[PDB]
Amino acid sequence: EAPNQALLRILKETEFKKIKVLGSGAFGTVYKGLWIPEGEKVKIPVAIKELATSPKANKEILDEAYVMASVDNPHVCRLLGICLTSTVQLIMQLMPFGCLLDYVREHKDNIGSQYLLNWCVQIAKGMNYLEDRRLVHRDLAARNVLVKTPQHVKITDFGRAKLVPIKWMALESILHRIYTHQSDVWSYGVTVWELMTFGSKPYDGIPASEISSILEKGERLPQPPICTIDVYMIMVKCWMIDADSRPKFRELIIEFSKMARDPQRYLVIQGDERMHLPSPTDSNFYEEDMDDVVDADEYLIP
Ligand SMILES: CC(C)n1cnc2cnc(Nc3ccnc(-c4cnn(S(=O)(=O)C5CC5)c4)n3)cc21
Repeated sequence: EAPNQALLRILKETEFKKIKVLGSGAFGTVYKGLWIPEGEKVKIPVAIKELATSPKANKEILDEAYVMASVDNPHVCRLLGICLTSTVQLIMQLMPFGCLLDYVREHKDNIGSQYLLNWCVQIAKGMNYLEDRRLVHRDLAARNVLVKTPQHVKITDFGRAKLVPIKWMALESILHRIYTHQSDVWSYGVTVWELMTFGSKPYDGIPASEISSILEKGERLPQPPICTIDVYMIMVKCWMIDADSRPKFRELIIEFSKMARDPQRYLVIQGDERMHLPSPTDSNFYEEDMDDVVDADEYLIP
């Protein structure tokens, strides 16, 4: 197929500064930082990811670097560069509001129908882009959707992306290790469920070994209280046995866009519209010299 002419930017250790740890886990360790390149007079807020110097960890992270450097869409996370230390770290855009899963849990009392429906549109757009680029994510979940601003989300974690999260997986994946754009659609359905429930754990308490049997019997995730039959019916279509019967991401963009034009017809939330989340038009929305600070989305290169 087509040659991948993406550029892999090697960044000097001296070009950036680690400020603090943002999070640790199975995924590794992610740090908050500032990237001050050459004599550019720019300060880019960044996130630095790394998993002992084991040859396997460097191999797996460089595989993620490959995919992350190959993507370029507003609703997908691109790699800014890599730093060749003993560990080898990924330099990415700082998403100041963290993952969407923690955001929906921590801000439920201020999340309205407009915000929820727009997130669904944005995830579908990012996902449709990955389909256009012939990439199968294989790990779409609310934990892998990061928040740049409450009005702007992006898909990340390309560590499993190809050209075990059982509770997010399509039945074909669990039983036969079959991954397609239509298996990502199933994971999209589960991600939407996580959002509408304000971060509930799918099939909470049920062990992963039971899931396969539960789905085979015809059991699916329940209808969230805020969801109209209109929104739940979409989620249900994402969880059909026949992958080709599931909607396409381009159809999910359309469906949720129509709904995002009249959000109170499709999501019933007590105290809707009166709710408000931070905006780039808010006071103190943007710790150091805020002079010369440029977001990665505005710091471009040929
Ligand atoms: C711990 C992590 C979720 N986190 C917390 N506050 C953050 C602020 N900004 C980013 N920035 C990016 C940008 C693009 N990709 C990532 C990225 C890729 N993989 N991961 S992960 O493995 O931490 C993911 C599973 C939670 C994050 N982070 C990541 C942040």
